[PDB]
Amino acid sequence: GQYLVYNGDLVEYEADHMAQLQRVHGFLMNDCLLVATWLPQRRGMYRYNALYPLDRLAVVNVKDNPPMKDMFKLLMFPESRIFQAENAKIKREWLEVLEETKRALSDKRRREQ
Amino acid sequence: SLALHKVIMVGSGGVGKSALTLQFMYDEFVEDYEPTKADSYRKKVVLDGEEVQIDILDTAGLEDYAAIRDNYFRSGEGFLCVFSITEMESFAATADFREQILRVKEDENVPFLLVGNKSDLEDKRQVSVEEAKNRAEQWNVNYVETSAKTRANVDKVFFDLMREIRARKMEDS
Ligand SMILES: Nc1nc2c(ncn2[C@@H]2O[C@H](COP(=O)(O)OP(=O)(O)NP(=O)(O)O)[C@@H](O)[C@H]2O)c(=O)[nH]1
Ligand SMILES: [Mg+2]
Repeated sequence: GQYLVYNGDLVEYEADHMAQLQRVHGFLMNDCLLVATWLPQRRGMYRYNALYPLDRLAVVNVKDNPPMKDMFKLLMFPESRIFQAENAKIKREWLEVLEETKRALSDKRRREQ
Repeated sequence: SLALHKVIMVGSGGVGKSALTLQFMYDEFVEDYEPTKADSYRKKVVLDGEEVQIDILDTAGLEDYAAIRDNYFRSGEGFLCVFSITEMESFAATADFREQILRVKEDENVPFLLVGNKSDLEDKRQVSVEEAKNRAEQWNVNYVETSAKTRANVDKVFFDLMREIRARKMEDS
């Protein structure tokens, strides 16, 4: 059944101009990805929480290129978001689990139907 | 700031979407097949005097979920509809891709270029220049044969796609 597959910290960046945004925490479950963002404001630390169904989520491997390193991108209308992993190992792990639990999600539905 | 032209590689499996991309990005080409999930490349280039950045999204020609495919498409501004001249089925496959692109982008004049790759394998051709040229004319887009192996027209397709994207931006703003 349902369970926490993987989770960790990441740094978000704006995709078009690659500007650094803020820290976020990602929680991968068997059929969706939860991204928790904590945006500090004058008098009201605002928080942004998004859930991304894996059967709708486009995961892209962003190839390294100076102003960019160890990053991957998430695509889901109307958003495009880029996240940087602490190192190459972490990035590799995220891509592997995102790919594997998506695969598992698909064949799980094939047997069902 | 530098303009950013988002290009999306579209086409059946094996037509050479990656080869074209890598040839353009790093002047390299390997003969061995390597299935693609989804890769994003960016490069600083000079387009008619101006320094700009081109962003290419290279994905699998085979994607399970239509919702995921649409998220790939919706993020682009121009498309390279690639098919291999040595495989007619991949040529037929172009009509659907175009329909999906139009639906998703909701625009008949979306920057789009029809590309017949693997021109260096003339001997194995299966799609005739005329067949392709005709389809392009009826879609009101240009057609161009390339070879990611010998680089024939590799720069041309990306730069011309950039010019159409730059045009739509010129008017739609
Ligand atoms: N002779 C020749 N071979 C090519 C050319 N372009 C690609 N190939 C070869 O055709 C095969 C498929 O190329 P590839 O770039 O992986 O195709 P793709 O469209 O990205 N496939 P996928 O969608 O599965 O990722 C590779 O073995 C590659 O070397 C070309 O112009 N000429
Ligand atoms: Mg590929």
